[PDB]
Amino acid sequence: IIKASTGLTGLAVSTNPHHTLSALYGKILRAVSKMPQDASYRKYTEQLVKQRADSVAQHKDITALEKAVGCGQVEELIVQAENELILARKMLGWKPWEKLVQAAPAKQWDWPPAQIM
Amino acid sequence: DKPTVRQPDAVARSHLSDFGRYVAECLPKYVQKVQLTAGDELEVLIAPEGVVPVLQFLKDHHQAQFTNLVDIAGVDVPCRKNRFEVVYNLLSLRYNSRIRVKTYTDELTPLDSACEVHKAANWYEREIWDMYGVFFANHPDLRRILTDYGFEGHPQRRDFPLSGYVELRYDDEKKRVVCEPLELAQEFRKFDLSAPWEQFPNFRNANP
Amino acid sequence: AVQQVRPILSVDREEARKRALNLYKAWYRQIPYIVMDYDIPMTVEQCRDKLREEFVKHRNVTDIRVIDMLVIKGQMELKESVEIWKQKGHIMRYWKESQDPKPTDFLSKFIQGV
Amino acid sequence: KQDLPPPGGYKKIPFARVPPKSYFTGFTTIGTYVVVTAVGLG
Amino acid sequence: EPKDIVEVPKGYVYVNNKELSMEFADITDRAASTMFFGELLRGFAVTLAHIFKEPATINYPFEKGPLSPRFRGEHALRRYPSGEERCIACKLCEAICPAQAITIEAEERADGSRRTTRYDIDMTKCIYCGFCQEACPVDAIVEGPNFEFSTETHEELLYNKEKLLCNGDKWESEIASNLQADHLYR
Amino acid sequence: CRGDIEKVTHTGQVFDKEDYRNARFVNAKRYVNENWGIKLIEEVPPKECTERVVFCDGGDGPLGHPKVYINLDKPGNHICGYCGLRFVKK
Amino acid sequence: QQTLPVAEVAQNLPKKGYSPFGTKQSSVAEWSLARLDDLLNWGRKGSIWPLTFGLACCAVEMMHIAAPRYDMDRYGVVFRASPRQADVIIVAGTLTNKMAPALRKVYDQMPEPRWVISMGSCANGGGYYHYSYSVVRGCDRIIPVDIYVPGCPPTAEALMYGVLQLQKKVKRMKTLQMWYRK
Amino acid sequence: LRRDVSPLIQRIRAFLLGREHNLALRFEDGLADRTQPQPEIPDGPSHLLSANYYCQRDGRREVLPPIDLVEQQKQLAAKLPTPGKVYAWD
Amino acid sequence: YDAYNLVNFDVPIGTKGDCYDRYLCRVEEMRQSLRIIDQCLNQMPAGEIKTDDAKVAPPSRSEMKTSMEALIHHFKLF
Ligand code: SF4
Ligand code: SF4
Ligand code: SF4
Ligand SMILES: [Zn+2]
Repeated sequence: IIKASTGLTGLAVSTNPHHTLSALYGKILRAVSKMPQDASYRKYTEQLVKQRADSVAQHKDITALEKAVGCGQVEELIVQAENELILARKMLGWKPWEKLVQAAPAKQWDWPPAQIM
Repeated sequence: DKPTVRQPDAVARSHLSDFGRYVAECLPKYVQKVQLTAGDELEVLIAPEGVVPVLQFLKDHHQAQFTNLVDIAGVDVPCRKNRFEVVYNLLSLRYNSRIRVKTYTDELTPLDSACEVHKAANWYEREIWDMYGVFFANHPDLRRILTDYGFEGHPQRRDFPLSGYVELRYDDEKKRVVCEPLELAQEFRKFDLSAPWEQFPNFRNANP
Repeated sequence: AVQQVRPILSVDREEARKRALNLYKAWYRQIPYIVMDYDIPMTVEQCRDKLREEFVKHRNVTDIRVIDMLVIKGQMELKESVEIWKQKGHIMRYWKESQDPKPTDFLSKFIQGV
Repeated sequence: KQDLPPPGGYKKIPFARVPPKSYFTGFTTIGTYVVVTAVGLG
Repeated sequence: EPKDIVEVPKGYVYVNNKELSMEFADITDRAASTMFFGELLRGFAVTLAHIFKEPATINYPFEKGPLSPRFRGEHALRRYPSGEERCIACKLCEAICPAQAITIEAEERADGSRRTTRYDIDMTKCIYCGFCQEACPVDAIVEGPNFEFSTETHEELLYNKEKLLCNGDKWESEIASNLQADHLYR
Repeated sequence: CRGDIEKVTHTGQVFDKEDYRNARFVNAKRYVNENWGIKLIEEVPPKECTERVVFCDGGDGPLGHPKVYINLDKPGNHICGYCGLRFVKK
Repeated sequence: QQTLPVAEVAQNLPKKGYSPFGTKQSSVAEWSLARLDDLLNWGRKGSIWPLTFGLACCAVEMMHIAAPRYDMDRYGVVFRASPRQADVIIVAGTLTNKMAPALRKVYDQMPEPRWVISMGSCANGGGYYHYSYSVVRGCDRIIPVDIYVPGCPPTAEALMYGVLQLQKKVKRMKTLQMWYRK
Repeated sequence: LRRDVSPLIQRIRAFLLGREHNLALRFEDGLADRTQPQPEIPDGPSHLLSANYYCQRDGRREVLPPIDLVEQQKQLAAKLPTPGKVYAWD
Repeated sequence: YDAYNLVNFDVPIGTKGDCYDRYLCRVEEMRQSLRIIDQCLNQMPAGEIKTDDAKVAPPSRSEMKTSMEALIHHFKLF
């Protein structure tokens, strides 16, 4: 039983949301597998993608999956998975797990500016 | 009980503190300092090289969908070495929260345009450029959005005068609206509203 | 006395001078369209003389980021001049019209109080 | 005395959309048009 | 009753959520409303019913619309019942004036009073915000009831001290009645 | 002749005949208030009191000036600095 | 000022009449030109068409004389969008530096006679942005203004009072008498 | 009484409107009185004479500088974290 | 913010996203604001209007013309 409309303009109802979600989570895992293990983003992304893949594997119904995940509808889950895949393929280029490229200068981040010493 | 004192929201404090430590852990390259201000607002103080990779991250992560960008604000603090600061305020509709991402920028040093991340930065980054001279590189078209077409200078810097440099009047010899040096009929009366006694002892040593 | 910064629109002074020459070339090509499409009293030769005067006013600068800032603002004024967004009064703001020429000698400034 | 609501409160302020009364029906309108033009032809 | 395309939650109301009806009675009703201009007939009838309504035109200037005792109009300088001017030149009104219209210059008078030598309000600069009457410790400056003071000439709206004192002399009854009927709110 | 130009105000100001600024009054009236405060506060009599310190309110409570206390030990007339009313002790 | 006349004094005063000139002209040609100017000013004050020039908040009150309570249409006053068909321009809002050649061009394309009403403290004198970098210090430096309506958002009785003052100015216009004395 | 048409025009207007018409203009008997007795404003929580100190209820002086969240864990240590509760906007 | 959690109302949500859905959402906002107005007139407490910190809010005119601290705070805050 598929829904008539998702309630949002411009979003189409997915015919196969389970396979799309599983393929997107597998692509996110294959993207973050190239990252070093000491990076925190890889560990947190692997944890959330593993628990959401367990959620889409335990529940074969659409409405039970949207109730179990709890973050919007399943089309929004597909949108979030594509967004995270884009983010991870940008993380493999940007490499943000290293040190700071520019430290804060002196008297930069203190707000009251003209106080002496 | 104190009914004239605003009570802070603890569920907007603990979640924002855990998320601030989370975003400090996930991006150690760009994030220098996260701080939870009075009023339960979270500030992230990034490097100027990390404007795009931080605002992309908060756009597209599962634990942070800061997909709405409400306003990009420029503050001119001429005391500092990098005088301008640029504040991106982001709203997360999925997790019902707000974040502020602050960076420091000089007028000659360019900044990364967030137009590829959020399309509202197509116009907001123009406005700071019209008012501070903060050049945003890799912008679609960086034009003059609010001031006059023949305006020379950026008005919202603190080194710019309040009444401007020039005025406009109609010349019926040239049959056009001409530009004249400024002469006010009554000058702006600068009031010295400075407090000689300090009133906040908690902000006395907040600078280091 | 030397710092490492992020370049804006140039990486060397010869490249910045080349892009300033691009700006001058495009302004010189856009002069007779400005004289044709605006109802201004200034002619083509006066517009070219004003363009040369505004370039030799900024002849003195040396810094790469400052000259790239000048090139960027000049290209923005040019883009405001190709597409007609400026008016006839905005074009004639380069020539200081409706302004009395202030004297340079000390005697006339002493009589006038300046 | 301060500016306060009366005891028992105010009445229920109407906010819903009530439609105007529609006397006509589409079958009735089509049939009356057919009958009127059939008399008019004669 | 058409079905819902999107299930309406408890705290929300949905517009244009009804399904388009497909039974023949509703199709014939919509067809007759399209062909014979039934909804346009209802709009014409609703329009024609407003000709018979009462006009709300209040016939200016024989009949003037409602005002309030708090109304902000022409600024004016009041006086004591003994006759001395109320304004002690204490300059909180100029300090609080956001457009900085008020200019006060004060000297000691012959009997030793503090009262002004110059009190000018630029009414072309004044924004009629009423901060001066709230910031007045005595009841000297006040928002008068007058708003029919349109001028032919730009300089005539530059109000002097004598013009404000003449406004206080002219409008004293209504200003005093408004201040008597309004002081316990402030 | 017009008598509204050379008439002095209560601030002691008048445009003299050699001034260029009297050309603004050739088509408009010069507004001079005829109700001076000095004569209107000298017209009222002083108030005689027996107690050493008195209070001046200037009229009604919320509609008058802020309350001040005047000490009447010194002989003479003591003037309130707010309203100008004079008190005296017998 | 003048004291408004007491009814004992005012009962001895005769009626003013419609004509500000009076019917006591000496020459028959001067009287005929006076009545022709009276008819011309009656036709001009009987219908002034202001222009839809709403710059800022003041214009929200400008529509409030279009509104059914105040009803500008029974005063000859009806809005026209084109500047050629309009008599009056009502500067209702904040004239800025980018707004100056647009207002001057719109006023210059309007045909003469041209009466201008400055609505609000931003229109005359600059007002609350008088010390701003990009606000013209009143519209009197650009467009010549006949009526100046004082209030920051003028009440709509005060804007219509400015309209009636403009109608009294139009009724006081002397053109043919000046032509006879030119 | 109210300024209104005769009932024939009333029923014509009510038939053309499609609903029972109520008057869109205010009247004197259907509005509040313009003249009215003087009110009294009730006092708040801090108008008590005793046990009111400003420092116990000082709103401006309880504001602290913002806490460095990286250093807060370091000086306090000597279900993924979300910035708020999940709202389903679908 | 400011007793919007003590009032109850519905939120108009469109579907198509065109001008007609936004117009219907605006008129439905005008309809729901009537019941928020009804709740606000139904419950209104009797109390003060300003906060009683006199260093952030101006005092009453009777306290300004009677007491000393209210006159000092009126002077300073104005
Ligand atoms: S606040 Fe009142 S008494 Fe004080 S200077 Fe202004 S008008 Fe005069
Ligand atoms: S009402 Fe406002 S703008 Fe006008 S004089 Fe008073 S404080 Fe100034
Ligand atoms: S005069 Fe006042 S109301 Fe009018 S545009 Fe300016 S601020 Fe707005
Ligand atoms: Zn006193």
